[PDB]
Amino acid sequence: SRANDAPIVLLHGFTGWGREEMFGFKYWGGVRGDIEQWLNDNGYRTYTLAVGPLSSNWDRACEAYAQLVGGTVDYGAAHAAKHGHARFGRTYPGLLPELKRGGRIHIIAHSQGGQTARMLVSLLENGSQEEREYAKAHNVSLSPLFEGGHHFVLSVTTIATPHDGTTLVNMVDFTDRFFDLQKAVLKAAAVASNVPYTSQVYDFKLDQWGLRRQPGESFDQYFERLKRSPVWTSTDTARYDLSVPGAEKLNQWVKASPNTYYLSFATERTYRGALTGNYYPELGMNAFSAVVCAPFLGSYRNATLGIDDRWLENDGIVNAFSMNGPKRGSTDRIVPYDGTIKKGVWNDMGTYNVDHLEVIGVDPNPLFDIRAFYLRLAEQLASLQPHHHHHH
Ligand SMILES: [Ca+2]
Ligand SMILES: [Zn+2]
Repeated sequence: SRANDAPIVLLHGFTGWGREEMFGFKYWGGVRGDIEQWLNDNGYRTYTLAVGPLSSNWDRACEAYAQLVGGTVDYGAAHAAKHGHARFGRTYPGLLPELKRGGRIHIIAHSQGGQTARMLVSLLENGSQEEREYAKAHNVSLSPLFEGGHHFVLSVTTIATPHDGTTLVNMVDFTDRFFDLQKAVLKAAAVASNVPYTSQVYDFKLDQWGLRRQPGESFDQYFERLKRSPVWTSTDTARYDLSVPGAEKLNQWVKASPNTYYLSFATERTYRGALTGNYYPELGMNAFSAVVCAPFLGSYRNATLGIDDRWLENDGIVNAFSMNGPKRGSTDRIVPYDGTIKKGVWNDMGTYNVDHLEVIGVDPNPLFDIRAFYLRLAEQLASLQPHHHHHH
C-alpha cells in the first residue's frame, strides 16, 4: 500500500507533444483515452512533460528541469559553444515548484524518454564537471542543474526504452523512414502531413536551433528542411543518442543513482522464424512498423558492431534486448524482479506483448488492458519506500 505521496511525471521519446497539441489527441493514451487523467481520477497526482522530440537527451533534460522547477531553459555554456546552438531556450512557469523544497517525483518514461529521465537524474545528482569548469574559466553564469546535489527523483520507470540503442538507425534509408514514422503518428491523430496548417499542431521545440515550421509550410516540407538541419546532422541529436554507438557513449557517463528506484518494462510484438532465425511482426502491429521497420529489426545482424541474434526480437521500433536497462558501456546493474523492488539498480519487470505504439495507446490493441497496466504501475510506485531499512 501507499508509502509515498510523490506525483507522477510522464515523459516521451523521439515522438511526443503537449496536452494541448495535436488537437488534444494525447501521446499518453492516444486512441484509448487520457492516461494522465486516468491516474488523477484514481487519486495518483500526475503531470506531463513535453520536450523536443528530435533533440538530444541533454537538451531534453535541460528543458525537463526547467519545465519542472520553472525558469528559462539553460543548456550550458560549454554545451552550447560545443554544438553551436543557443545557450538559453524557452521559459516555463514550472509544473512543480515544490521540487525546490525537498519534494520528489516518479518519472514514467516511454521510448527515448527513458534515456532522458536517466540523464536528468544524473545531472540533478552530479551536475556537470565540464560545465562547472567552463563557468569557472570563462566567468559565465551556471545553471543549478550543473552544480549537483539535487534529489528530486524517487523513481524512474522506463517502457520500451532503447537503453542500448536501436538498430533501426542502421537502415540505409533511416532518414526518410524516420520522418515517415513522424507522419504516421500525425496520421494516428488524424492530422495530414501535406497541409500547411496555420495553427502549430506539433511543436518540435527547436528554439536552440532557431528552427520552426513557417507559414505556408506543411509537415512534409518542414521535415525535408529538418533532415538537412543540425537537429538531424549533428551529434547533439536524438538521432545520434538513439544509435547503438550513441547510446553506448551516453551509458558511459549516465549512471543509476544509488538514491533512486529504477523499473524497466520491455515490449515485443514479434515471432521467430524457424528456418531463418529472424523475427517477424505479429498481427496487430501498427501498420507502419509492420511494413517499414520490423522486418529490418527482426533480421539485421552486424558482427563487428556486436549486433547478434539476441537483438532480433523487437516491438516494431526498438530491439527488446535493449530495453531492460543500459548494458553497452554501462556499469549499471540489472536484477530480474522477484516481488521486491530494489534501490539503485534496474529492476527488469520483464517483457510485455505489446508494440511500441500500442503501449501508450497511439495504436489500438483491445487485447491490451492499458488502463490497468498504468494503474498497477502507479500503485507499485506509490508503494515505494523513500527510505528503506536494512534487515534480515
Ligand atoms: Ca495494434
Ligand atoms: Zn544541445
